[PDB]
Amino acid sequence: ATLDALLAALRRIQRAD
Amino acid sequence: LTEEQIAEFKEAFSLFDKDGDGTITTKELGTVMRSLGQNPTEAELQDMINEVDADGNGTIDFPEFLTMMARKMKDTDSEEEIREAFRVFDKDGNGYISAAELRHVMTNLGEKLTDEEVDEMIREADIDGDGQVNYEEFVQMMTAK
Ligand SMILES: [Ca+2]
Ligand SMILES: [Ca+2]
Ligand SMILES: [Ca+2]
Ligand SMILES: [Ca+2]
Repeated sequence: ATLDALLAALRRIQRAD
Repeated sequence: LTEEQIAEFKEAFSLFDKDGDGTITTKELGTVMRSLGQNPTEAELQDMINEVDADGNGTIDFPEFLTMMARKMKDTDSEEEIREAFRVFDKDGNGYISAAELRHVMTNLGEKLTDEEVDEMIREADIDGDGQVNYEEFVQMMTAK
């Protein structure tokens, strides 16, 4: 949507702990 | 956080919540991660969902997604996690994410983008102004507050 939001979502969702 | 920052984070949620049911499952995160050339195991996909699923019902709802997006102090990746992120976008390996590479990535996420929408997306991370996103520019978008 916003590269910002996409990247942040992908970055933050991947953190597995 | 602004009301349009919320809407933007709603739009990201739509990318994960494939079936639009208001929750992201391990299945849907799976299909997002594969659509980006990644390959998490089932248990990996359960680790990711748990660290956001505040209320322990197995999924991420928008209130939990909004909280992930909104709230994180500074601390951030190895330049190894960033590289692998950069490489999802830099399809041809050249060191620059172009408008066409981003557009391709969006399409894979089921996203119906226009050139102008793609160009404005390049615009938010392009800092030297060359119309592309190098890695140094990629870092900053990934790594700053
Ligand atoms: Ca869903
Ligand atoms: Ca939940
Ligand atoms: Ca490239
Ligand atoms: Ca640039």
